[PDB]
Amino acid sequence: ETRPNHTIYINNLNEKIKKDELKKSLHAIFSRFGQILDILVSRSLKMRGQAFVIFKEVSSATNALRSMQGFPFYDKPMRIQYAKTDSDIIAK
RNA sequence: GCGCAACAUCCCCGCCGGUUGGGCGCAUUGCACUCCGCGCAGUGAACCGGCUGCGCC
Ligand SMILES: NC(=O)c1ccc[n+]([C@@H]2O[C@H](COP(=O)([O-])OP(=O)(O)OC[C@H]3O[C@@H](n4cnc5c(N)ncnc54)[C@H](O)[C@@H]3O)[C@@H](O)[C@H]2O)c1
Ligand SMILES: Nc1nc2c(ncn2[C@@H]2O[C@H](COP(=O)(O)OP(=O)(O)OP(=O)(O)O)[C@@H](O)[C@H]2O)c(=O)[nH]1
Ligand SMILES: [Mg+2]
Ligand SMILES: [Mg+2]
Ligand SMILES: [Mg+2]
Ligand SMILES: [Mg+2]
Ligand SMILES: [Mg+2]
Ligand SMILES: [Mg+2]
Ligand SMILES: [Mg+2]
Ligand SMILES: [Mg+2]
Repeated sequence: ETRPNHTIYINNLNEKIKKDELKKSLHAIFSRFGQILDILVSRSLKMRGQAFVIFKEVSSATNALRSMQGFPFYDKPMRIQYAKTDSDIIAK
C-alpha cells in the first residue's frame, strides 16, 4: 500500500463531486508543491472517491503526502498514499 | 413527403421503448491507466427506434 515511491494516491473523496470540478479543484491545490503532469479520476464503482496525480518524478510527488493528510476536502478528510505501481506515461 | 399535438384541473406536456447529461435514493473505502453497479420520477434538458392522431400536396 504505502511506502514505496512513485506518485500519490488520494482516498476517501466526496463521490458527489463531478469529475471535471474535482480534476481542477485538485490541480489548483496540488501545484503549491510541485508541477503536475496528469491528474486522473474515474466515477466507476471502484475508482470513485480516489484520484491519481503524478508530478515530475518521485520526490516531486513526496511533496503531497507532505502537506495534506486529512484536509477537510469537500467535507471529508483526505487520505493520501503512494501509488503501488507506476503510471504508464512515466515508463518512457 | 412536409408541417404539427387538439384532446390536458392556469400555461407547457400524444403513446411505447432507449441514449446522453442533470436530480434523489441504495450500495460502494475501492490501485488504476480507453466507457460501463443498481433503483426512483411531470428530469418543465437535449436527442435516437418505432407508433397513434390532425393538417397540407
Ligand atoms: N398568451 C401567450 O403568450 C400564449 C401562450 C401559449 C399559447 N398561446 C396561443 O394560444 C393558441 C392555442 O393554440 P393550441 O395550442 O390550442 O393549438 P396548437 O396550434 O397547439 O394545435 C394545432 C395543431 O393541433 C393538431 N390537432 C388538432 N386536432 C387534432 C386531433 N384531433 N388529433 C391530432 N392532432 C390534432 C393539428 O396538427 C394542428 O395543426 C396558440 O395558437 C398560441 O399561439 C399564447
Ligand atoms: N406526399 C405524400 N406521400 C405519402 C403520403 N403517405 C404516404 N406517402 C408516401 O409513402 C411512403 C411510405 O410512407 P408510409 O407512412 O409507410 O405510407 P402509408 O403506410 O401507406 O401511409 P398511410 O396511408 O397513413 O397508411 C412515404 O415515403 C411517402 O413518400 C402522403 O400522405 N403524402
Ligand atoms: Mg410537438
Ligand atoms: Mg399547443
Ligand atoms: Mg392541449
Ligand atoms: Mg397533467
Ligand atoms: Mg416516452
Ligand atoms: Mg443516469
Ligand atoms: Mg446519478
Ligand atoms: Mg424521435
